[PDB]
Amino acid sequence: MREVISIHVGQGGIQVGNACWELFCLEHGIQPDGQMPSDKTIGGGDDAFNTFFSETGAGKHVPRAVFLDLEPTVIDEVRTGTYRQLFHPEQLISGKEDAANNFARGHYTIGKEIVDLCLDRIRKLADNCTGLQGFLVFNSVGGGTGSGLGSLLLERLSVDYGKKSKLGFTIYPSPQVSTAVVEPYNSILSTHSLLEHTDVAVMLDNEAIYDICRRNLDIERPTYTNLNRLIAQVISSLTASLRFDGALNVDITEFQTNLVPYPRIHFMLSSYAPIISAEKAYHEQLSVAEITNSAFEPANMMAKCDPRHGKYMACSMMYRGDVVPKDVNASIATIKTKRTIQFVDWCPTGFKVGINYQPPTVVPGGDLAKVMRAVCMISNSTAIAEVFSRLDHKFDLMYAKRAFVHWYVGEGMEEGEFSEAREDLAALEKDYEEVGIETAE
Amino acid sequence: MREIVHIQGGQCGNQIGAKFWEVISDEHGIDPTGTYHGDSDLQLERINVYYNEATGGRYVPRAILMDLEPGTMDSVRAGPFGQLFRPDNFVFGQTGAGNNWAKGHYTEGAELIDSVLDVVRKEAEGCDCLQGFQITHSLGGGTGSGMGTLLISKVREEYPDRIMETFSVVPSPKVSDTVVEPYNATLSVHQLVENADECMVIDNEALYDICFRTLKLTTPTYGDLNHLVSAAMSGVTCCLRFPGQLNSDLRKLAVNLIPFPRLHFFMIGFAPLTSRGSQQYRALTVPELTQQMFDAKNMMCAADPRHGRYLTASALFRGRMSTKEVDEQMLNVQNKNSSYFVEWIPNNIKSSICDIPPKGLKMAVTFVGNSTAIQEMFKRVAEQFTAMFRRKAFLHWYTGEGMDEMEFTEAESNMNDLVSEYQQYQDAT
Ligand SMILES: [Mg+2]
Repeated sequence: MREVISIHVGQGGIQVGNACWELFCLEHGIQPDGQMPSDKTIGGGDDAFNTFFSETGAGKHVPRAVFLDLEPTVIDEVRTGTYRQLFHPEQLISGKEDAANNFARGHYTIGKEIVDLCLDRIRKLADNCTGLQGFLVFNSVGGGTGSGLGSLLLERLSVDYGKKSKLGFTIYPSPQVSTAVVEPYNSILSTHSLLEHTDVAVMLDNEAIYDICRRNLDIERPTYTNLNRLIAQVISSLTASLRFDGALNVDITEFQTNLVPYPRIHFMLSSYAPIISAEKAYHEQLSVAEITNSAFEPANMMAKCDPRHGKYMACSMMYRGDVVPKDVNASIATIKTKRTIQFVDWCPTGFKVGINYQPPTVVPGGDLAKVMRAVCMISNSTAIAEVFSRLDHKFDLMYAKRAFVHWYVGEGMEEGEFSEAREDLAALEKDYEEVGIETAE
Repeated sequence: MREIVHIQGGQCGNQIGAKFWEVISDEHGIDPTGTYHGDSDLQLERINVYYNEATGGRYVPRAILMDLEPGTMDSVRAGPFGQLFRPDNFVFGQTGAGNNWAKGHYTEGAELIDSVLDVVRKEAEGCDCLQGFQITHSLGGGTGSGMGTLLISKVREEYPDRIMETFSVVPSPKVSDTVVEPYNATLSVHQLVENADECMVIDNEALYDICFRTLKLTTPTYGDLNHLVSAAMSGVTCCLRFPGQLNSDLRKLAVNLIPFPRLHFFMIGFAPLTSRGSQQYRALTVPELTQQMFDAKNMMCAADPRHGRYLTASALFRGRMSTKEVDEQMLNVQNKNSSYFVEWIPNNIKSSICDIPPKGLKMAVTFVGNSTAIQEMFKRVAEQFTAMFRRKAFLHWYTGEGMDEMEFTEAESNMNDLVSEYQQYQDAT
């Protein structure tokens, strides 16, 4: 009735996915094998797990998500891991020789190799599904298939269904921290082929995960376990409406042309809170106002792009748990109140409340403390264009020096893809350039 | 499966790989006999991509023996783990190259290549999705290079998709173990700049310096040295051999290491390196090993990062840590000595981690960065070649092989061209 499905790519990406399905399975508490601890009573009023966990004729409830990546080592760990009763073989599609972070390889070269298997799996699930709203696709501009092969993936999947929503979680090159140097190539080559195949998607950067887990989670020494846990929470709440009763169970498609008013600049930030320790869970109270005012801390901004340097457009503060329409509401007045913040005035307010009544659940072994209320500030501003500009200037020079270009030209891409894709970020620079212009008079 | 093979010639290199497979055996804990005696399937999980099970569980290498005289074949044939081998691969010579490289390249070069490339090819059919293969010789003579030149040409043509990561011994500037070195070397390097996919420099004097100063050892041999290098060359495939929260293969490496294909001569750093007392001076941190990583004294090659500039730099980490540290030291260092970091390569440092370090240690570091400091290396060797080629000193041993001198000019203005090429890339912004 209300389905979504997750797709996983790139090393960090399927790392995220593993964390996620660990999470949801924890949260509905269905045991890793595929059974719930106990029988399910027959009831109505709304869906349940049925969105994602797959009903069998018995205690076998597998996700509705798919793995695809050409670097097949790690995924085997899932193939080995505790959830080897959880998942399902045909759920698993991997490539042996990954891209080597040639975008053009797993996009072009090995792009040709596994696509059809992917699409068949997709047809099996969507055919298995009925009211699948949209598509959860995860990848990374690092684990190279996460850029290339995913690029073809949406490039064709969109042309397959279209009417489904594109739920885009991919990681963005951290501003000064990194993984490689061809990242310019991965990213921008992705981007010009990303945009028109993307509906909307958010940009998760890691350095924020570090700084904030270390200060706010009080973390001393983190890694992808903590990161994947954190994105696990954020996606855990970004879709609760289709999973749990909330006052305004807003929906993705609902989010689509309302958060991203124009068609073009359709990405965003997301600073979840309240992430604190057990020793800050106590020694604190964690007000709605604390999560709320705290929600707009630029230093809390969960992607390393200063909001205060941008002007907000929309903010879908979907809330978990014991939320009051009034209290949050006045907090939103407080958000109108913030002098430092500046909004796409031709969209004076574009707010859209989310009050889901389940407060958050915590993953044992985790660092986040337990609370009563969650916020997701999926918000869109002018600010985020800048780091892009860093990307196209860095890539600008490096590409000017023809660095690495032999690698890509060797695999079947043309140079005008490069300069033209730079025209692509040129245009989007005109977009964040223009939409931020205040309409005259 | 991204499995790979090994091929070794070389007056030393034939010993080197002996130590190498020896080390890998330790990291797979399989008996010398060829059956596993370890404690995790993880050693067996990805075992194949170097090894090969046999009927009955004889576990075997994907190695290829090069030699022009069986002594080494007997030597390693006399080797512990020698029962872990396949008698098939003991492909050697009846003459020896005498290290006139033309001898080992035309004379005996053309003489015994065929049986090698055949059986090797049988190994090629034995490989499901061959990531590559590892060649080993030295870049100053012919005991390895004599034929290994022909190998790189032949297999390179025969497998234009496979990776050719080439380690061969570089003559140190000071000690000339032979005087025909500039000529063998230059003639080879002409080839290797064209045909080899990866190369990392193999000095002896660095290895001495490591053993004597930083190892604090007085008694140098080869075997320890090959321990020190097969440590690294053994580390390189770790992620490729074992899981890693941040993995990168040789394709991701080289493609993430080289701007232009002429730059696959790389320098190497591995650590930690202590004598026994040192641990009771110091302990292990990622920042610590980092503080060794950019050490010229671990810079195991004739090139100086202190004199040249890091065109590229990378870290190979095996262990269990927090990458939140790792990156942090990374960027920290990429600032701290920014000047030796080439400019327009943003984030010219790049990362990795293997969930397991090598055996015995808890954390692993490896550095195969690429400055351009090697220019003094080629400049030197080319210089000596220049002098005696003015003299034609020992041309008669040479032209007796029936080469031309114009080839010497070819590798000559060739190799100079490569040097100046590195000059402009170093001298640019
Ligand atoms: Mg991959």
